[PDB]
Amino acid sequence: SKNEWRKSAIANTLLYLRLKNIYVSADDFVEEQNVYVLPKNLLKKFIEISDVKIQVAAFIYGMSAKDHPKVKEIKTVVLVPQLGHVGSVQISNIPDIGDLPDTEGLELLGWIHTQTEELKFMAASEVATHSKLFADKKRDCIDISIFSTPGSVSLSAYNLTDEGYQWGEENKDIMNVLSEGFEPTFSTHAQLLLSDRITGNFIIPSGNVWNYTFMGTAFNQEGDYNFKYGIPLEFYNEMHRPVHFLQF
Amino acid sequence: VIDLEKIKFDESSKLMTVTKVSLPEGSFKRVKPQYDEIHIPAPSKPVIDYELKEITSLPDWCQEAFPSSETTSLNPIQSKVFHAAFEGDSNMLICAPTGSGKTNIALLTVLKALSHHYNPKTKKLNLSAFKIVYIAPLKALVQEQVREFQRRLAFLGIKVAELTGDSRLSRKQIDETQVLVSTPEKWDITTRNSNNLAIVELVRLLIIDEIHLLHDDRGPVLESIVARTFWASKYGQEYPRIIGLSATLPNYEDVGRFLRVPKEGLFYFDSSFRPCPLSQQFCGIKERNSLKKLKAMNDACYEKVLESINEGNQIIVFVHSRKETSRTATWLKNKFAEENITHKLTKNDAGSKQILKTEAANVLDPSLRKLIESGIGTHHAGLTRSDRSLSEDLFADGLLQVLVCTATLAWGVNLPAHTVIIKGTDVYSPEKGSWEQLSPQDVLQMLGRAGRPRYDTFGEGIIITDQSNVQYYLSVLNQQLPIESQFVSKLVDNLNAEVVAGNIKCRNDAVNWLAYTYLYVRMLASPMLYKVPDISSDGQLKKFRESLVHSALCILKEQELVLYDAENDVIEATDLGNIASSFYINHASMDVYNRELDEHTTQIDLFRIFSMSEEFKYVSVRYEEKRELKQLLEKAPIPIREDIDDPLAKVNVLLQSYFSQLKFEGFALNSDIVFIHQNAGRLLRAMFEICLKRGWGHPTRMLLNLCKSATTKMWPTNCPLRQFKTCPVEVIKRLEASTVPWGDYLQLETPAEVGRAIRSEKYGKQVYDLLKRFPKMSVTCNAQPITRSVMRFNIEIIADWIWDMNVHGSLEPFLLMLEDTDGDSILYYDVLFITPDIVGHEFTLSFTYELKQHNQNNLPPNFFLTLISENWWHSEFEIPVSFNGFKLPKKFPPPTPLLENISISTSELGNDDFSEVFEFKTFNKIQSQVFESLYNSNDSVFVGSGKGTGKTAMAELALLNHWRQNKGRAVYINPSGEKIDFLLSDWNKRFSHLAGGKIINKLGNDPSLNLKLLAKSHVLLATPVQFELLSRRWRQRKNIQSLELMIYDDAHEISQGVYGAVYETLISRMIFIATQLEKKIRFVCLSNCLANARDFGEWAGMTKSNIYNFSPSERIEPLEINIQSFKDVEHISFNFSMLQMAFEASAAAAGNRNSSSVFLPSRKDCMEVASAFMKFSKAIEWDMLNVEEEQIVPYIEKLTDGHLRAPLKHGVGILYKGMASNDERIVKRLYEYGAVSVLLISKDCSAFACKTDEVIILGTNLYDGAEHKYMPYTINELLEMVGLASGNDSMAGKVLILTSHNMKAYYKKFLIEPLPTESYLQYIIHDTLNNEIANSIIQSKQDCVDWFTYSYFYRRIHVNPSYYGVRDTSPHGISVFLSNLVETCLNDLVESSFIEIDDTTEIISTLSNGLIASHYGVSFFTIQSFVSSLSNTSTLKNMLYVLSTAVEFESVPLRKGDRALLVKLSKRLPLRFPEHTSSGSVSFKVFLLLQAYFSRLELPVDFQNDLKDILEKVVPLINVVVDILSANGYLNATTAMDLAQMLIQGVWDVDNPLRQIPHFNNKIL
Repeated sequence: SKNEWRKSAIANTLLYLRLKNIYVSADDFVEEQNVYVLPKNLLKKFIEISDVKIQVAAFIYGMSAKDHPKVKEIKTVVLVPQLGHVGSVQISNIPDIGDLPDTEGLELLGWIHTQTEELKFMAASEVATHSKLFADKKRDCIDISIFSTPGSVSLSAYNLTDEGYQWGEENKDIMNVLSEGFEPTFSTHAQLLLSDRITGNFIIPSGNVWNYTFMGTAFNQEGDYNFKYGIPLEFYNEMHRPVHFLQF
Repeated sequence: VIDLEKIKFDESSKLMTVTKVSLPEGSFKRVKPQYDEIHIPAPSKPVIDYELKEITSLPDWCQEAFPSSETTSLNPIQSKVFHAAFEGDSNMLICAPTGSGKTNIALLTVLKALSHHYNPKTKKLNLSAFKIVYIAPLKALVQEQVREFQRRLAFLGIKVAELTGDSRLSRKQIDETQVLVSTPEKWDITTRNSNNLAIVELVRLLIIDEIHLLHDDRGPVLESIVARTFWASKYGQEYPRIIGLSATLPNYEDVGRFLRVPKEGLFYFDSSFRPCPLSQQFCGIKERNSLKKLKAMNDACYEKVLESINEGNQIIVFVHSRKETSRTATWLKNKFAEENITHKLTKNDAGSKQILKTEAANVLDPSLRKLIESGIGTHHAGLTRSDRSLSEDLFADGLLQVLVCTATLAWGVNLPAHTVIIKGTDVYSPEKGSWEQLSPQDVLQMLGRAGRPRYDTFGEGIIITDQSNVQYYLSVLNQQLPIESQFVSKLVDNLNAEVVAGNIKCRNDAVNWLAYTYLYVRMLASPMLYKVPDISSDGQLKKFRESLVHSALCILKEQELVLYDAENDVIEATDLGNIASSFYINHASMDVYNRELDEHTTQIDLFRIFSMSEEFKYVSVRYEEKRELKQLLEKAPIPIREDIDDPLAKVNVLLQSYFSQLKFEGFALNSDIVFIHQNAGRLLRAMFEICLKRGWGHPTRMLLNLCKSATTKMWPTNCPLRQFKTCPVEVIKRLEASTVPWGDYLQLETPAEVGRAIRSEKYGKQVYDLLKRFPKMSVTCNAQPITRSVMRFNIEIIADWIWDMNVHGSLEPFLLMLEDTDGDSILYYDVLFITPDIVGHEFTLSFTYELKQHNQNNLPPNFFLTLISENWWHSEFEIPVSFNGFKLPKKFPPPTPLLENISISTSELGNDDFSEVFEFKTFNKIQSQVFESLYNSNDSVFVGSGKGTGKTAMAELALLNHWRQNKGRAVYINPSGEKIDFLLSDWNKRFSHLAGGKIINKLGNDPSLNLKLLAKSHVLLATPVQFELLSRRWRQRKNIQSLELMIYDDAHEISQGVYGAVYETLISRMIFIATQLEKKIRFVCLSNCLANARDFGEWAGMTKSNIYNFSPSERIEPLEINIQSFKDVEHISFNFSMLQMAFEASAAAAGNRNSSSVFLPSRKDCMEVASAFMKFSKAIEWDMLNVEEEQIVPYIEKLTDGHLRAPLKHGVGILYKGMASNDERIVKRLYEYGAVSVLLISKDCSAFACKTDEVIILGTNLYDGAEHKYMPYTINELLEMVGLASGNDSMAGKVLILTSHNMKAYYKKFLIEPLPTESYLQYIIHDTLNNEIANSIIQSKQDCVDWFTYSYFYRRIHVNPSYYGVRDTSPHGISVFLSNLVETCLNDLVESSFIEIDDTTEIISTLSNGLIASHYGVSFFTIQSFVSSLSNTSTLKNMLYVLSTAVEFESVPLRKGDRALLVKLSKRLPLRFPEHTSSGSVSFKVFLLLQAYFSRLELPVDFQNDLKDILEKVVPLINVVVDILSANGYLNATTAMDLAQMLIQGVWDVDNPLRQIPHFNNKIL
């Protein structure tokens, strides 16, 4: 089919229904270990703008609590310019949000994304793109994998260890002929707790648009962009799709 | 329960209630192969028994109302009606045949209406308090009549207008016109919407053209209007001149009883009185075949085209569709080329075919190039205007022998012809998704172009129709078609509208409402046709009306339009009902929108929701169209889940097609898409309003842009340069395909970069101007937590573009929307109105949001404040709010309730002489409580007691104690001047001679006098600034520290802006003095109810034991406050409903011996409301003076102000600022005597506390030219107003506050829970800091912070660091804030040479400018302005102008539209205000009024008070001017002095030295 986008664009309308059933996939809680808190308000909007078919990701920023520094409260997210695929995604560099206010103390905690599949470990593409950029900047960054399957969604947070960084770094090119060396043991289950008390917000691109699946011809994966506070757009928002309107 | 379907007429298009038709003799039927020709001869001329009025027989003032006519006389129809139509003023109904010259008939009545406003001797006409309205079926005819009524009545000076009903903003400026011509719907919407009720009373003439539409689908509207007129008259008692123009049809009888027409006005004319007798011929086609009917019509047409033309005259032909006119033209052209082409060629080849071949030969571009040369015409609604003009001009001049045209010609241009022919008749109607026969009105209107009165002896009409129609069009054209009501069809809608207006609250209201409908009368006249079961029992149709009313009302109930208690009979309109009525939407659609529209709704669903509307009920998806549609549906830009064989999809497709402005070949598709894009606007607007009222973000956000796309034919993906009517064609397409963000083009601040961006030098210079003319703004805002549960938002906005009137128009509205983190829920919304003269002039705005209980406990990250243009693309700009972290104030602690007291007496006072002061042996309840700590204790003491409880008497005790103990000098502080003025006149009558004391007040205008007054008196009264002006040099003035008692009355105003900041500074100083000089001072603070008094107490060094603070609900008497919210008033003073409400409450109060006092925004309003009182009272039962009509006459002879004559004469007292002393005495004393229970008070006179039994507050908004909008009342003003309530003994004091929706919550919130007192001190830091530096009190940076520790600001900034902009909530952060604050201030001070910082600890010392500032008490910025403006070359004028710019004048009023008065004065005064500064500023007003003062020019009542206010603040300002000048060694100082004299004696220093002498008039001089 040539008009793939239509079905999906109609389909992902009801993503808010998939939020009527959410699973907090958390294992044994350890007091000594650090723990991440996720705002519900971010999950709401981040999901209801995503897609049933194409993968989408964003960066997460937060900071230590006062009463216990080991508790990492995610405070905000960043939708960078990207070009998604099914199961995989081409996202850009770490945001340059030094310009914006309240950016003093906003610690990059990792990233968060939809999952077309339903695994219990970081995927080779995930380990790859995670190892890219994050490896030689901060190995303490985490990966929040969200099962976006129809009917209901599920959140699972993972912490990539040296094996995936080394394997990913050695994998200088996402070779379709490799897919070897990675193992379910590369990732540590990081406790992720969902909270509706804490509230978070979005940092969007200056030009509003963040999805370049229709603007891919001009998409620069490796470039610097200026950002701003605001409210995100849907994956198949009319601004993401200039092409279709001018085709008359 | 009733079936509405059963009641409406089932006969469809044929409302033929009688198959039996009657023809006149002479008519006959001729049978022909393809058709039957049934023809009727032209009617005989009538024999009138009246002589016609000659054009010159008319009155003088109207001779030009009738042109130098060809006959110079009224025709029979126009002559018979003349009596009642011109000399009488009776309502009437004139039913007359085709083309009766309605214009003149209207003009007669118009001229009559003009009579009783024309002044007796004055040869001029009051064009005020007088309006007239003309209702016509279609907009075309409306425009035609506007044209025919504009130049026709120009000589009277009257302005006419087409009611721009396509703009709800263009209904404010419409008031300059007297003659309104419009459609029924625009008028219905206009009259229905309450905001326009203000100007409805003004109308006194209503002409309804083509009333016979009552039988048509539009009828219910006309019926609704007429019903509206005779329904909510209420106070009015006068019904406008009701005049109806009709065609001759039966049931004219009933229309009479409908329109209230007596026989003296009821007229009826038959075909005989036609100005040009019209012959009839009916062609009845007999074909069974489809195509063969095309030739049936064509052959029958050609038969009649050739028939008529062969008889030497012209013809006109109407077609059923659009392009059909050219398809018919081609057929006829070829049919003659086949044969004759001689009769249509020319009437003289030598003098007609010339022009036909020469100038009448075509220059125009369409195919008409060939057609026009055959002697034929085509008036298609779609040709170029010029083509149409040059085309019709050919038929007019006799060249073209046949004109084929669309229906539109019958409505617009008046182009008569001898013979008219109707082809087709069966026409398509998208509303029904099918075909129907041509409507009667269209037929009549078309025949309205038959014949030529002056040229022809007879005209002729010919119709081509099917034999199935035959009798119908005959019944139309021979007085058989009945006029039946269609009201039922929309009854539910018109009922809803009335319920919204508040005109219906129970069934019987609707029952009575229905009595003014045509339906009602026609049901009475004929129950068997409207299917009434029982008129036998009900004969008046009461029961039936009740049933019907309930039957509709419960539908409105179940659809959530209105709320209805079926059993107990009570009705209440809801939001949906208001939206339904005010946006003119059908109930069904509203229901659909209500039920289908989710909060989660996204773009794709909205189109489907749109499609499901009642307006698209019958949208049939014809298979013929299926192919062409599917081609679009496949490639639509917005997904459509509906299948190709489904109406919803068709509608969606066609709308989305319209948004891309596509072309269709099929008529069927085109008519439909036309209809769609026609109704889409109001439908979408309704949807938007709905989504907004529900507080749903994305739906409204999207829908707005959708409405914009709906009107602008463009998607958000297109560039807004497209939106300009004057724009570069080739440039935009290069931008649309650039992938470049559009917003990036705006900051191209040069035509070069523009030229680069668009790839063109030529067009760069053009588009550059458009970018600089594109609506764009820059905004910034912050959050301010008043209290835990309340967050205040403060915004500052600048509009940045060049107002090119040509495109922008008079106004640019903007949607302001405060929303949550997600952008889902809407927290607050408002509409900002950007006018020309506010652009570039950035300004501020603020509003209240009660913090979400969720967020109140857990701080959210940020809110979003978005601003978007209502009609301009990509103007949208949004920003976050607060975010950076805030500490909400801790929830208020409890007040201090009062334990039981029937205690304290005058005998607890030591001296018996003191007991004779208070008189009333008992002490007031709340007053008695604090006695011990006031009369006995010598401690610092605070009393916060509700205003009206008696603090005034409390103040006296402190003095009595201070006196009996022989302490020393006593200072009474109070910003309320009136109270000081009274207290001086009061105290020395009760206190002076009882213990040897001298009491005297103070005029700050002379500090030197005041100092001596201080020294020379035992106790004194002063305002805060007045005494502060002395205290600000306590170091030197010994008699300051000699003080021991200071009373601080109404201290609550230490937050009341700058004067309050000074007030704070004063007591702060006195504390600082008590400290630094060790000798303690007693502070007695008296205030009204406060929040956390603790800070205020600790601040003033109060003994925490005696810092009493009671709540508002602690009143010694009972107060019952009413508050009512009204819609669409938050941006104006008040409205009619509030006025009515107020007077009802007032008169009702007066009826029970409880006199009422009404507060209004201004004198103007008082006068208007006085007149309103006179009309209101003089039309009802309660209407008295409240006293004898005889005994009161003498006081009418006290007219020291004429304005108060006739109003007060009828029992309404007035009070305003600037009132003469005698007047105020008289009126107030008369009020107290009970001579009038209705008191009207200007807000300004809140100071004149005329306490009463019941108080009313009419409006809470007052306009200010400073912020360029309406400003709302605040807690203090309103409270001071409220305090005036004390019912006679047992009676409860009653308060009525009328306001807007946006304010009611706030008022009810803060009137019961007093608002926190914050410090304004932060704004006057430069002044106080500089002053403290001046006296060498503060010498080092540290000493600044040291000084700050004594202020309320310092103690209050710690308990709410959020409010004051503190960067860090921590105390550390606060100290940092103070440090940074002081540092910035000191740098700012040294920047303009106010101080000098001697470096190293460092030491600071005052300099000239600052020393001046501190010496005279002038604001830092005023000094700065003066220094950089005064020069050694400056003259007297320049010094005046420089003076007028002082900051101290910002407190001077700037009334709405006063500029107009200032322009009038500027022509009487020689000195010219520099043109390079805004004349919308107060400096202009000051500059002119000071001249007016110098010229002793006669001024208005407002300007003189403004003048007094201005003059008050001049003396210590001119001294600053001259002292600035004399410091630099500029001799020009001697000028500024010469100015100073003029200011004191009120005269130019150029006049006779004797003019400055009192009362030396010109005679003496």
